[PDB]
Amino acid sequence: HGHLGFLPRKRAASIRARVKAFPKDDRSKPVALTSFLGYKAGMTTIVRDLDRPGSKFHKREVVEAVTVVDTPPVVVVGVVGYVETPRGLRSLTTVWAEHLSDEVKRRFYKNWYKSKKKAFTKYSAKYAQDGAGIERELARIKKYASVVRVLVHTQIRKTPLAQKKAHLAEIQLNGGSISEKVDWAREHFEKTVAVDSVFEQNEMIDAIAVTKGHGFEGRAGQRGYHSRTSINHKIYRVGKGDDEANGATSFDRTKKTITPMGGFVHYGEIKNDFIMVKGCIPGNRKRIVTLRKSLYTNTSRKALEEVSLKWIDTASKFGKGRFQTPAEKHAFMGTLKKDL
Amino acid sequence: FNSSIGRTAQGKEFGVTKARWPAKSVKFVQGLLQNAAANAEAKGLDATKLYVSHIQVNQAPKQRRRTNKYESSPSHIELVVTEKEEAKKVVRLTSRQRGRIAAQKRIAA
Amino acid sequence: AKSLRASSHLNAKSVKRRGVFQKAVDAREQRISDKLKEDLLKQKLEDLKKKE
RNA sequence: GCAGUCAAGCGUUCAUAGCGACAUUGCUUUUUGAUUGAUGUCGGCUCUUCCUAUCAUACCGAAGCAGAAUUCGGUAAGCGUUGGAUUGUUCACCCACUAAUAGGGAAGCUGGACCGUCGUGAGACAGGUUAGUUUACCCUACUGAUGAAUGUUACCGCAAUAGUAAUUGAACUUAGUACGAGAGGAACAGUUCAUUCGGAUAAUUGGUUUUUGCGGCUGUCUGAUCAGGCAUUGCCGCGAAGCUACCAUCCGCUGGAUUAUGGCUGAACGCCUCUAAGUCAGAAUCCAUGCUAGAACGCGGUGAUUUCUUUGCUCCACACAAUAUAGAUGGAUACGAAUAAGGCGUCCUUGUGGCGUCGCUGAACCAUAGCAGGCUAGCAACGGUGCACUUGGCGGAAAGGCCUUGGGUGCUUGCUGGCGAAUUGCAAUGUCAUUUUGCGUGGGGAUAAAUCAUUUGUAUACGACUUAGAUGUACAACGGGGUAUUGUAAGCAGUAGAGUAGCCUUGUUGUUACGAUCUGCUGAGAUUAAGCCUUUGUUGUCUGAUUUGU
RNA sequence: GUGAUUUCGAUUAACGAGAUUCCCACUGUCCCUAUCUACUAUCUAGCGAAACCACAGCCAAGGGAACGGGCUUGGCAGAAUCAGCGGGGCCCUGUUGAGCUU
RNA sequence: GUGAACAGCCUCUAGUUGAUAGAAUAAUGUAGAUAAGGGAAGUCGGCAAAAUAGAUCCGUAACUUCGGGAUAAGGAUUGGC
RNA sequence: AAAUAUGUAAAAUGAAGAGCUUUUAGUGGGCCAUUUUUGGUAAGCAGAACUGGCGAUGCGGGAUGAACCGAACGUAGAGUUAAGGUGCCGGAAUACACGCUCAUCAGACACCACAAAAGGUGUUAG
RNA sequence: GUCGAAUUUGGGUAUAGGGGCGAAAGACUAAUCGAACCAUCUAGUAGCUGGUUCCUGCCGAAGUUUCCCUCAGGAUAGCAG
Repeated sequence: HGHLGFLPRKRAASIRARVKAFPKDDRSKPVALTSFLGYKAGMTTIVRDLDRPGSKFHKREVVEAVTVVDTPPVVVVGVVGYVETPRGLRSLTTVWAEHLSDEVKRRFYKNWYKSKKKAFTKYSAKYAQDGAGIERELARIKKYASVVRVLVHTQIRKTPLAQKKAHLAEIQLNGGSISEKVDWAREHFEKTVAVDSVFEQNEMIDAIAVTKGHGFEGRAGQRGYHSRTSINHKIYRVGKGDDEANGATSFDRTKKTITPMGGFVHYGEIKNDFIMVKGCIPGNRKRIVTLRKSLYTNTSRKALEEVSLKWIDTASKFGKGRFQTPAEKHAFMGTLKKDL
Repeated sequence: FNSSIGRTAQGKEFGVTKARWPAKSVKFVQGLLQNAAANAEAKGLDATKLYVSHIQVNQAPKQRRRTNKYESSPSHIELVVTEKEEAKKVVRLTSRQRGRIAAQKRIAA
Repeated sequence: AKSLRASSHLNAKSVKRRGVFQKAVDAREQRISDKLKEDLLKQKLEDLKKKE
């Protein structure tokens, strides 16, 4: 039994699942990130007004489960050059930004509270008078690198998570020559990149994550907590954190954000940018997830059709929720004893 | 003597994965350590320089009970604590070897 | 039935992909690049506000 | 198969001394198309893998193959190959279902023999002996999980190798077209669903309840009420969270090279030929892409690296020790390509050019004289070479090396001279190389972490994993507010309540005691993170232990 | 010797930890599983056996004769460990009858 | 006390609190339960579970050795006041 | 009439032990092959007689081994060989010479054996 | 399953192995009743299994004719002293 390609059923070496293939590059296009980092924040339900010629549900409305991924903008803190060799890709040079937040400096410690926090303090001394060493390393990357990846980290302090240690990753830069990639990275050092400058609505993306762990199960052995790469999840909405009426559509005029009544269960409210993706993705709430661009130019009309959302369910997920907003709940129940 | 015992993070101090907390053994050994420290005090040794220079456990005669063999495995323990203390080969050359040494000496100063 | 690796349907997918689908991809990427430039300009304007 | 018939050929050459390939009477047998299943010690299920002698799916070849459908055949094992009945378990076979329900190899519960008796044209004796041994806590395989050592510690990566996954049917349109007297009737391109299988997931619906969360019920017990205990989860209704379901939802691709076959050019063979040299397409095939793991003795990039632990750690120089060497003893001395061709030089009208020359081994080329290489005097030339510095480049495949600038400093065997060597006794490796590890000096440089213990739950058998913690938009315990679950608390009041009794101002809202229940205060009261969300409140905490150095 | 009794060797009410085929009802037997509780399973302190034991313990092919863990040739192969599981460990001789003949 | 009851369940007098302990809560095992739709399609074989169950009133077949079958089968009801 | 294949009796070659009489121990199966012979099967084959091999037996070789090829054994040194080999494993010529063959799983052998009767517009010599 | 008796049960007493007891089952008769247990005769009977204790030197088989009607068993020849 089982799909033999997902052997061995062993625990993933890390909680953050690796991106093992980026989209094939096209140098003529502008410089873009191939991938983004987010945190899974629960699911909900939407009503979509379907426009799909040929279908029995053409010009009719359907109800879909969706996943919400909390995506505050990522911070660019480094660049790494790769040279191809008869033995594969090899990293030649890593160049870091001059200043790094404590959010990312925590990633380099097991016991932050007890440390002198000396990480990158001697590195910052390279930006001293001329930046000659930094410029020499960037010149080396420009001269020899055939693949350029940018180092980014999440802003986990903007989430409701108890973790203060940010997740750090490499994201491939696609489009432009090597020198243009390196210039883009150098310009974006210590800057944020927003999720809408990477993805857009109606786009099909892939979700890479480590799945829910289940411990020992009856051959017997580890069940769950495996790296998985699920493909072709359509983006129903790229929402904005500073936008009220996140959950309001053209058909539903109720001014309300994406956050369900009482908050997501085991995850707070959404106060940042977010990605609403059709269906489910691997992982559970609060897990770090990697969103990747499609590896291939999708030939489906599903990748082409625009999504028109009619309604987003913001009822409580902490029970059998009946009301979208507390104002509606009060208007239904009426005046309670403690109101007088 | 560690077959099929539990794994513990407290082993990492010694590089092992299998460690335990044998209370009875600890009590006997520390009684012996206290006796040895008292003996050193009576002998007039400097208690700050004392380290366990010897310790040895071997098997005592077994004592049986019945309720199949049902025996205990008693121990003889001995230990010694000691003070730390800070801190012609003639050569047989042949005649040719002596001549070469002499030639080197003459060539040098 | 034709397989996923069927050569005829693969050729049909290739000829379809070369057209309207790729055009949609290219337009999407151009817009995304434009708003990425807008994002960088916005942050640099905040830095200029700091300087001013 | 039997007898033949002749023989393609053969038989020591020999036609009927003798054989003998390939080909030709009669059979259950009568004609005009009538009536004319085996298997008992095997069989079930599950379930892995393999074969191809292929049932279906893919691509082709032929056939009066019009179309549709089919038949026979070729490549092909990628992917699948039912639910039930059956007069003994089984397979034949039936009902249907399906694209099809192919055939095989490897392959854990389960539904006896012999000895002996009266007799014999003839039955019985129930006499006697003898056997029935394969029904996890160790080693290893498999599946998961830790882990010492490579200075330490931390983060981000690469990818050898190993595995690998998708499948089949339908619908729209093409179309009532092509094709056809008709009856009927396709497909490619473009769309949309479903089947089987797989990987996830919990918004919704359903199931589940020790949330003993809320409410209800019986019996008993705490004097009654209140509030509770016990009935081995006492029983019942609802029930969040969690878990979970083809009982719920989502997702599952695209390039090279080929097979059969169809060809192009084209000999062999002055025709011809898809084949010999060469070459174009082409199957669900192969290899990649993609997906999973990541060598715990594969590799890279990057961060920080301890102050007195009685100057610890690290990089240079000399100065001595110890170490052990898969094996120094002049130099690993760099075009590329072809071989039915090339290298070098020279010239021109500059190339697939003209002319000359070379190979036929590196048997070369360079180095190479000096106490294992000393100390001195000159000559000629301004070359050769080493060392410590310096100028300017170039090299990322594993660059860690190549080239160049300038001055200083030595040597010079290009040539001529002058002193020394002995005694290691006639040979004895006769010690001259380079790895590492320490100790001493003088020249500089830099001032950390990890683990335990505590803590979180995105993790978990234990390990392991993942969070947090020295004064902060810190953490915790309470409290507050949301969000949910249940279903209207305790107490009091009423002129509501089947009636019964007591009073008497014998009623037409006369009166009083008891009274299941009802009504109002009251969507009240209770619970609400333990793996819910949030917080201008209150109170507190902020630390012990161990180890690690190139 | 037969085993109640009656009626015509058959038949027979009542009864049965006796045997067989069905029906209603019921259902997790099943489609097809899922969840909850308790004790375990797990780790710790103390106490503390046994079976079995030539030696050992990775595979493939070969090794004529049940046959391979050791031999031949290959694949390989890296300290020390925890857990689950079970894949291995007819003619001859006499008697007797019954056919033929001097 | 409940109850037909020396049943089961709770209590008074009397007696006992003995069974190696602690920390966790994965699968599996054992014991005990629940379950949508379907309802024996499962299996050699309805094995095991489920369903039934006290009492009052009505009502009761074939067969019969006239004694039975019989609690046949099949209906209604059950609290408190 | 050369002799394949046995007897009798008398020249060759070899031989230091022979004959007789008393005594004592262990032993009392066969398997494989060659040769001849008689009888047979689709094909294997069966019954005899002889002679070998093995048993009680190590050593070299055939990668390996009951019956194959060499050779039988005190402890050592040197030399030469048997059978079998000499690209590398692995000691020893990637020797020399003349030819043949190209296999879409050649061949490197049991063979004077079975698939084996043939088929082929592969190639060579007759 | 049976549960007022062809019932259950204490104590006393009877029955003993060539036997007893038995609603009769090769049942039971003090942890194998095709016949109890204990000691002795008795170190009972061998077709047969298993084992059988230092060294070196030298010699060294057979693995088969025959007669006992033949098979076990024996005798004589053959081989070695």
